Amino acid sequence: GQKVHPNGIRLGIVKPWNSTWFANTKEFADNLDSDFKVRQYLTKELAKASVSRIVIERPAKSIRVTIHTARPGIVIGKKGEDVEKLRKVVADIAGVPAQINIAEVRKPELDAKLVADSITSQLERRVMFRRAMKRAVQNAMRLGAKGIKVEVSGRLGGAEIARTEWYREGRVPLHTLRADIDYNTSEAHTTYGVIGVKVWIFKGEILG
Amino acid sequence: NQYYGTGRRKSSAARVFIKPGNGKIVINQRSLEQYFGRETARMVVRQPLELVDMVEKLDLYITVKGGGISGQAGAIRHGITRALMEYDESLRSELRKAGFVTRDARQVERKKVGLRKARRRPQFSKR
Amino acid sequence: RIRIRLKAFDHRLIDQATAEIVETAKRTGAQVRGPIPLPTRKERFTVLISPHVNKDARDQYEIRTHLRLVDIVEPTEKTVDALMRLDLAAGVDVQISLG
Amino acid sequence: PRRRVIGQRKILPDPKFGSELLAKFVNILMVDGKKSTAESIVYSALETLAQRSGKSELEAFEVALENVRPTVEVKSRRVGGSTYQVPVEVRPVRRNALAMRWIVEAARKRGDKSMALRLANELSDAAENKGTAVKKREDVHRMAEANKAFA
Amino acid sequence: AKQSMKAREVKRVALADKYFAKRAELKAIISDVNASDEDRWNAVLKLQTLPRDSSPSRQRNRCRQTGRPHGFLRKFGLSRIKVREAAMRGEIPGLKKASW
Amino acid sequence: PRSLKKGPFIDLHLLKKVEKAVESGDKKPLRTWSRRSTIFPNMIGLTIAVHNGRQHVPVFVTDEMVGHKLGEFAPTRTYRGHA
RNA sequence: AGAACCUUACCUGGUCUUGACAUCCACGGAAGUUUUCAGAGAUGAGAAUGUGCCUUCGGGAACCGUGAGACAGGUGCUGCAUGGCUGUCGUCAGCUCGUGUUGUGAAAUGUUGGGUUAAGUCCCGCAACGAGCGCAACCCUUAUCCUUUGUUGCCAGCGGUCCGGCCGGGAACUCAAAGGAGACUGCCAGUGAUAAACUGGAGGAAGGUGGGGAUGACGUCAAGUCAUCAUGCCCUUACGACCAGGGCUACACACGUGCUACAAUGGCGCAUACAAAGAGAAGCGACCUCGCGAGAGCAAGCGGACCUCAUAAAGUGCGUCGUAGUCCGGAUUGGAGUCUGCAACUCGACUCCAUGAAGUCGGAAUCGCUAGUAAUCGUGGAUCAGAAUGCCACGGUGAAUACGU
Repeated sequence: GQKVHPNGIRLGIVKPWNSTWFANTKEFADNLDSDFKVRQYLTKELAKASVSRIVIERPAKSIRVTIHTARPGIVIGKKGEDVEKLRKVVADIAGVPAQINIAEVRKPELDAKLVADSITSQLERRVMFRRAMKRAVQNAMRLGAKGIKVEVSGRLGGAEIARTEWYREGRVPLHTLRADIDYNTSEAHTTYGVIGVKVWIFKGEILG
Repeated sequence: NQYYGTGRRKSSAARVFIKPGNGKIVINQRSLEQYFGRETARMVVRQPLELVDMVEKLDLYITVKGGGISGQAGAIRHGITRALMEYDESLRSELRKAGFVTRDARQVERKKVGLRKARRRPQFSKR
Repeated sequence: RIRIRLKAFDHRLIDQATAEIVETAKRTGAQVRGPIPLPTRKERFTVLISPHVNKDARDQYEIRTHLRLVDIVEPTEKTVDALMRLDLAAGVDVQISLG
Repeated sequence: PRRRVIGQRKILPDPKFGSELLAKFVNILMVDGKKSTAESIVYSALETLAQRSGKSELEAFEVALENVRPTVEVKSRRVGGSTYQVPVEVRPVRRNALAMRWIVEAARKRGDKSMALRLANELSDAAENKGTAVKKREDVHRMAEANKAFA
Repeated sequence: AKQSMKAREVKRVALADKYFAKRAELKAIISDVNASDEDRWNAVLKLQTLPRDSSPSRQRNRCRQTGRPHGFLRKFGLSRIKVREAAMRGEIPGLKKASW
Repeated sequence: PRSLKKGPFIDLHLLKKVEKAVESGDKKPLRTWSRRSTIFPNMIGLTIAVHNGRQHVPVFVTDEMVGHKLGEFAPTRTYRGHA
């Protein structure tokens, strides 16, 4: 298990946190669980909607969620119809007043998590994993990524002996802390087993 | 009129102040002999003064916190030297020569996972 | 006198919050004491990172809880009352206490 | 080491007499980082020795040292099938230290009661050219002499 | 861990919640030196009568996600493994890798 | 051992049983699992077959046995010898 | 990162079978609350209360009850089907690619060569020209300074004093964070190929990567983990579920890792000094009173730079013991007890009194460590009702040696 997690190592400098709130040792674990629950719910709901990042943020006994999704209107549906429904169940999950915001993701080809999800979907519907991977890399590059790497592992093409294959293009510095490396992961539950997909996308270096 | 120098060594933080006088040293409202039972500590606190013959010429009031004894004494000496520097500014060279101006940055190395100490590896065995 | 205890994990955020409360205070009232930094609480944690067994394999996290003590010497009518409507940025637990 | 030689670290002279050699000796004597006790022991011995032999404290200690310093030691080269001990001229810094270490080992070995007293007896013996440290010194010399053919 | 174990624990927690007042009162009675001997005996027997799962010292802290008994942490309510995942993924606020 | 202020320990049901046997004046062995139960004065004379994990082993009570517990007289492990 | 129960996955018995855990209807009952006997308990039988959100009244959503099945459940097997995570060589300086060129080709070149570097580090050359992942830097921390802000932190100079920063106060100093400065072979000399560098010195708190951490390239070991989790055959009135007791603590033995020792650089007794870093509400618990003591009683202060844990120990001074299996050493066993806890038999910790094994520095052999390191001394934390000599942290004192390959 060689490598460090690219988000995790950068949370202090170039990457921010997802859950963004304060408490006392009393109420932490409870809120962590609440976050887990809501996030799980939202993943379940907005699977067909391309959602990248749920950001929970709870001030003053009221939870504010922010959903970063590529196509809002499917999450929104009719104006203020679907969002509202989501809000009440979120409140229930938490046990507090809920407030949902929806951030619209520009360039879903450059968002690593979305790409991984797409690749997973492709794998599920029985395409050539290699071709999916090339599509991913190529699209990202077209869109203006300074670099991208993707990796897929296990039971590729239903083969008995599992193996991993990866495709890099551009430059993807991981040891460099100040580099904006959006990393994410997904899993394809195929007939032959799980296939793990990692993707790194290098949006460039920050100077501060 | 009193001149001043901060002293710092392992986890000790001395506050040395220099005044003109006869040469009586007070450390936390105690004499040098009272506070430092160890001779080595007495020596190290005095050293800068021996180097530049200003032992009888000036009194000094000190208050020191943190660390043990030897580290406290070193911090005191550092504060003394700083206060000498501030006071004369023509004594810098000999203090440099002696090695007093230098802050001894040696802190204790933290304990590291895997290891029993900073560097002591647990007992190895092939079998 | 109103002591105010700002607590947060992010230090830039807490600083921003300290500033903002200070402004709120200063316009209405007079003689804001000041934004005194108390010690930070660095709560550390060690964990085994292997799923099953590798004991020397470990990760050491921490949470840096930052404290800011802001004080108001003269509570006027307008000043204390401002704060009620002036909520701060999230992830910053404030704690006011008069007297 | 392979790559770089390094400069020896700074050592402070002892408070009582203001000397580097004595400080080194006390360091050698010490155990478990317990300096104050070891240097008290060293001082006690020194005082007893001074009483016994007259001369200054320091001077007597130096004399005793002189009598256990080695001119030559031996090291194992072993280029051949069997091993060959080869004499080598031991440098000023090292020889002094060796004599110290040798005195201290003798003190450890002796049968007297207090550590300081034992050290004192050892120093007296070295001055007189008996004891343990002088014997070991002799043995070192003797080995070198035997292997003088190698050079 | 299994579902069954999680269920058992939930039950135990419920029971602790239920019988806290009574059990605490009984403990107090038993402790109270300024009290009758027979009363003390009644109290200890009564404690015996109450259910065993009522005790707080029966319940084991598990991971709130996996139910793993070992490797637990209190602040987060999670086992080491899931906690680490949380730190990496950004969902624990304030937590980041520490070096000094 | 248990605190003096707490008193001795005996399982309630076992105590009950003992009381009944006393009332009856019968000497039929009482099978019991309460190995942790202390032994009392009134139980002297009774046979009480204590569980040892596997089976109930009869224990005829004696005056000497009072302060002890029932499990002390019902060894659980069965080691004969290594050869 | 903590087996008395629990945990537990194991054994023995006692029990259940759409089920402890979910969804689904049908239809019986508001959920729930209190209490009774038998039972080791699991469970199996009794007495009191309620009817809330709405009905062209064939009833509903929460929460119990019964039967059918669809299903639940599995810490069951396969890590040699897998994902994820982890170790490892190894923080070793390497591993590659594109285009070009050489070769029938596998391939080669680049990436070799002269120097140099911690470094595939840098320069110079050269059928190579370029690029990427890595060796570096960006991050944390530590070492010097400055600015800002001064309480719960500080007391230099002022007044008062109960001689306590405690109280007027002061914002200096320490300290606390926030933001800046600072180190780059930048400056000097020499050597060097008109170089990259190296050797020395100046300044400086710091000098040549300043010290430490995080950071682990392509890959290797069908390395580990299906018992965290997820995931692609088997069990389903039992390989599932509930209970009480037992076991995981067994004991001719062998090995691993530690602690304590064998003593006088010490033991014991009396006095006495100097830390850091943490934790704390089903919590830390002062003071005072009682207890030889573990503790008990009463009970402030405190979600805490404020109060508590909380006396640092080694040390220093004075006395004693005088080389003894000892005033060394504490195992072991007997008595009596304290606390946690339904519960200390199996099987907790600690206390008091007694008891006082082996052991006098350890065969072959074998491990660690280059500096605030080793060695030694204490302190804290996690898990945690209780239960560390382990683990993870913190400071105290503080060496030896490096000729060299």
